[PDB]
This record gives sequence, structure tokens and C-alpha cells, in this order.
Amino acid sequence: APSPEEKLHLITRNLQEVLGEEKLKEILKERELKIYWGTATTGKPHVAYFVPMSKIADFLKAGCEVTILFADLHAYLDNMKAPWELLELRVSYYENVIKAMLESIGVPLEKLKFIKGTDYQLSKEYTLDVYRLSSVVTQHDSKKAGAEVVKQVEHPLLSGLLYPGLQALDEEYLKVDAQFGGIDQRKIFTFAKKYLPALGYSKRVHLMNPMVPGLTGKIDLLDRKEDVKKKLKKAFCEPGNVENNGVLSFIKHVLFPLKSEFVILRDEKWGGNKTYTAYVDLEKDFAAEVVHPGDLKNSVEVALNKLLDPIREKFNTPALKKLASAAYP
Amino acid sequence: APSPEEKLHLITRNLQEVLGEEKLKEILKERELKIYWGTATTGKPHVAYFVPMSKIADFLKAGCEVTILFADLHAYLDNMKAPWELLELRVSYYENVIKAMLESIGVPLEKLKFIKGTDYQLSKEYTLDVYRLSSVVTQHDSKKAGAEVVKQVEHPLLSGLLYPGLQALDEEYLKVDAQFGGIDQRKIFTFAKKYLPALGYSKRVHLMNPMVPGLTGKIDLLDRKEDVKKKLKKAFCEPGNVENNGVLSFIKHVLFPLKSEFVILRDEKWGGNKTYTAYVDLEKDFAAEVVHPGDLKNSVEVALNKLLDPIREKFNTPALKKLASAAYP
Ligand SMILES: N[C@@H](Cc1ccc(O)cc1)C(=O)O
Ligand SMILES: N[C@@H](Cc1ccc(O)cc1)C(=O)O
Repeated sequence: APSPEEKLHLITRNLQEVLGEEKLKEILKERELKIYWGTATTGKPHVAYFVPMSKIADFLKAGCEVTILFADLHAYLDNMKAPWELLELRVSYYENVIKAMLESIGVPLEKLKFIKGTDYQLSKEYTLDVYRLSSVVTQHDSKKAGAEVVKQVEHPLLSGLLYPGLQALDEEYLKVDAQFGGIDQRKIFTFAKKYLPALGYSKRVHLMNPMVPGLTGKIDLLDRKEDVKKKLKKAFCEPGNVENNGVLSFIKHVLFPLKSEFVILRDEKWGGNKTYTAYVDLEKDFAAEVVHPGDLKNSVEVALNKLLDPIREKFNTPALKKLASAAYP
Repeated sequence: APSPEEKLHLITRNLQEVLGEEKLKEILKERELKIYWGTATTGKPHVAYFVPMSKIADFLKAGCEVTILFADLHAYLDNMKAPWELLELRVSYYENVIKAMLESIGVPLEKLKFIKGTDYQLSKEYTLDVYRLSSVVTQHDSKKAGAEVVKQVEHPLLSGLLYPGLQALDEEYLKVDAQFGGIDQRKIFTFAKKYLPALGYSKRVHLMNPMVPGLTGKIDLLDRKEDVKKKLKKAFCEPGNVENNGVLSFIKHVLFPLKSEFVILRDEKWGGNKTYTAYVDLEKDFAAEVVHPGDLKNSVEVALNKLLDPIREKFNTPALKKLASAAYP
């Protein structure tokens, strides 16, 4: 234990889509899966990052070799969502905050590798492959592949066309079997699947999370307790509505995977607390309106504040706030 | 001697257009001009290469520091007009044949520097500047800048969009004051003028040759004498027509600069030989039809065979024909 079947279940649970199941099962019969997730080092990560972090936790539980790519060059190429001056600073802020998140979840930062894009994306071998890729990829396909991912501006920049090619080559240079990201990466993933073989590199397994509504949409990982409180009961959460509910989604994609259960906090009057061992049970009760929006929010607020506390405390040290300020001036 | 005025005259004579006269004259008051010419290492050079080589001869006579760029990566990016396997071979063939041309003209290969693009275009600093350029250049402008230069195909490749940016950066990395090329480079030259300052680099002086009709259009630098003969009296050369005349153009752009004069070979019957000290005099006589097409061709044929002889002999050595064959299979 875990068997290949248990590993496959941990790796794929809560995803919207799995591309490459045949190869995924072939690998898992024999060895650990090598997988990575990338994030461009752009705006301050917020509590919604707990969603991909929960999948990273799952990968690590399944025994996967996991790489996290801090894609600083990608931040630069995507309409300068980060300038060159600030890239090193934002890489450090991202690395710190992602490590704190994973620590807070209780994930062995063990088979976990952190790498930043400019560690290898400016090397001669990689650059040579960027030019080879450029010689088989049409402008049309590269503009198409990036449409849901890079900022769409009225006069498209060349950098925006380069972005998906580099993301494709990243699969080969990080030497992984698989890449995980949101469903909005799908066109880049199929682009990699199409073009890496023209360079003599193999296609990868691709794992995609659904688009998950936010808790608000704005809660920062360093927001203090009363700001978390303040922001939560302005959140959208209609009685009985189990669609497009950011509070239910957060529970489904983060709190259940984290603990295998979820506790609703309710007054004695309305039945007292209840412990759910599966999301579908909680969903049924919410649909029936015997879990009120206010109690759902209070239950999430307690759980979430538990997740943020060690992060807030770790960034409470001198120099981490100078880092926070300097990263985002 | 040469004075700045004589240097300016040598450098700019026979050009179609000079961009940047103000800076050119500022430089020449003080020091030697640093200038380069690039050629993608694509198809076999033919006798038409004598036209840019004549300007290189002029630059060297004026005391310029001249670089010749063998743009092998550019050959690759331009719709794979050369594959990666053959690039080293075609670089060697080009270097050999260009050096033989210049030797045949009688040009001191002295302040002459040969460099190949992949010597520096895959370095970290250059690649970083390719990404910065990509972040300010629109796809629109880079497609526009390359329209007369890179192969135009029905599904434009990304590499074609990269091509002019690299040509612009080449001005900075070769540390020149100026670039010389044909008038068909003009949109790339103005592109460099527009964008190098966004990277903190200065605009360059740009020197442009006219588009010159070919002697045939096909005479190879290694063609033997009877093939040269054969190909010449199939050439287009109408009595009295001094426009679009490839034979007159070759004389104007290559043989006059080379020797300061040109000798028409004519029978006693029609006046015997005549020596022209300026092109306009020869042009007037051709217009008046007292220099016949056949005699003009014979005079060019003699001069040209004199230019090719040491080239043919130098490539007559073992290994230069294996080079020729292996470069072009
Ligand atoms: N495109 C990803 C970031 C990314 C960058 C480079 C990669 O190799 C992988 C992922 C995003 O939008 O979040
Ligand atoms: N564009 C030039 C070749 C060239 C390539 C790179 C340069 O830096 C300069 C010139 C041609 O068409 O012949």
C-alpha cells in the first residue's frame, strides 16, 4: 500500500479531466509518477491557491515525485504581469508562501522539488529547442493555444505567442511523465501533446482541475482573522443552491481532501453539529436547506482560519513583511 | 588621405539609399566606421554576390572595420531554407567562397572579421534580449518587417516572426555603427531603428544597395568557362536599352568599382576598343547603339572569367569538391 489502484484514485480524485489514462496506468504498475505544476510569479497568491495545493498534497500522498515550477520568465512574457526588476522578489514571495501552505496542510516537503524557470529556460539547449519548435509551430496554432491563458490585448505581442511553446518544452526539461493544472490550460496541454513529438520528445499525461468558483470574488493568505470574517459573509451563498457555490466548492476541493470529513457547526435548535464523511451527503443536506448558508460559512471560516494561522505567524517575522512590500510596491 | 569626405564617397557610392547621414558624418570626422553585412547560409552563392562584395571592398578601402555575418540560425528560421544537419557545412562553403571572391577582387582580408550567428545567438545574454524584444514588438510589426525578406507561406511559422528581431539584435551584439544590405532589407532596418532603443540600444546607420537585375535570371561561381559563355549570350540585353539591363548593371556595380574603368572590346570596323572612365559615358554609347549587345557581353565575359579563375582554381583542390557536394546533396 498504496496499490497502483489506490495511487490512481488519489492522483485523479476531484479532477475534471484525465488525458492519457493508458500511459498513467502503465507507469503506476511499475514506478512512481513524475509530475509537475507551474505557476507564473505574477499577483499575490490568495486562498484559492489551496485548490491546486490540495491536488499537490494528493500527488505526494500517492508517492509521486512532484516538481513545483516558479515560472518567472512566463510572468514576464504574459504582457509583463511581472517586470524584470521584481521577478526575483516575486519568486521568493511565491516560494515562501507555497511552502507555508503546504506545511499548513501537513504535506511532507520531501519528494518535492522547487525550480524557477530562469534556472534552465535561458540555457543553450533549451533555447535551441525553442527555435526548433518555432520552426514547426504556426503563428495560428500558438495564438490559439494561449487564448484562455495569456492576457488577450488589442495588439498581440510576440511574447504571447512564445508562451505556450515554452510551457510545452518545460514538460521535457523537467523530465516529468505528467503535468497538472486547471482546465483553462487544456489548449496548451493539447498543443504540447501535438508538438513535443516533432522535436523527438514524448507526449505527457495531462491532469486538469475544474474551474472552481472563489470563496468571495479576494481573501489574502495573510489577511487577519476579522478581514477573513468580514470577507466571508459578503460571499455568495444562496440557501439550497448547490451550483456555483464558492463555499461548498472550497469544502469539496480543499477541506474534505485535507481531513476526509467535514464538520458542520449548527445550534442544538437545528440539530447540533453534524460530521459528513462524504461531500455528496453535505450537498444533499444543503440542497434540502437543513444546512443554512450562515452555518456553512461559520464552519468554513473556522477551518480556514486554522489553515491560515501558521502562515500568518510565519510571515510575522522581520524581513518577510519587507519581502511582501518589496514584491508588491 | 582618405579624408572624411573621400571615405564618405567610397562608402556611399552606388547605393540606392543612406539612412542616418548625420551620425555617419559625425563618426567619420573622428574614427573608422564599424559596419557589417549578413548573409543567411542558404542556397549556393552565384555571381550576383559580386554586387554586395564590391561594396564590402569599398568599405575596406575607406578604412572601415567590416564584419561578415554568416547567419546560420537565420537560414534555419527562414522556413528551413537550410536544415540543422547541413548548417555547419554551408557555413564552411559560404566562408570559403566569400573569402575567394574577395581575394579575387584584391581586397585586404585584414580589418575583415568573419563570424557565424550561432557563435553568439544562443548565448544567455542574447536570448534574454530576444525575450525582452518579444515583450515590446507586436506580432503585426514583426510580420510586417519580414514581408520582403522571409519566405511567405500560407500558414506563417513562428520562426518567421522571430527572424527580424534577431537581425535587429545582431547590430548591437556585433557592436557596429552601421549595417549594409539590399534595399529589400529596408523594413527590417527601420524595424531595428524603431525597437533597439526600447532595449536601451542605439539606432544604427543603414546603407542600402539597389535591387540589381541578374546577369541572366544562374551563373555559379564555379561554373566552367564554356558554361559562363553559354549562359551569357542567352542573357537579356536589348540594343539601346539601358534600363533593366543585367549586363550593364553588372558593369556599373562590380567592374567599374573594381577597376575605375571599363574596356569595350569592339572590332576595328566599328571603332576598335574604347576605354570608359565613367559609367554614364558607356551608358550614353549603349543608348546610341554604338556599343552592340554582343560586344558588351564579350567584354563582360572576359572580365568575369578573370574574376572566377582564381576561385575555380582554389576550389579545384581535394576536399573542396567533397565540401561542395556535401553542402548541397
Ligand atoms: N500557464 C500556467 C503557468 C505555467 C507556466 C509554465 C509552465 O511550464 C507550466 C505552467 C498558468 O496559467 O497558471
Ligand atoms: N536578412 C538578410 C540576412 C541577414 C541575417 C541576419 C543579419 O543580422 C543580417 C542579415 C538577407 O535576407 O540576406
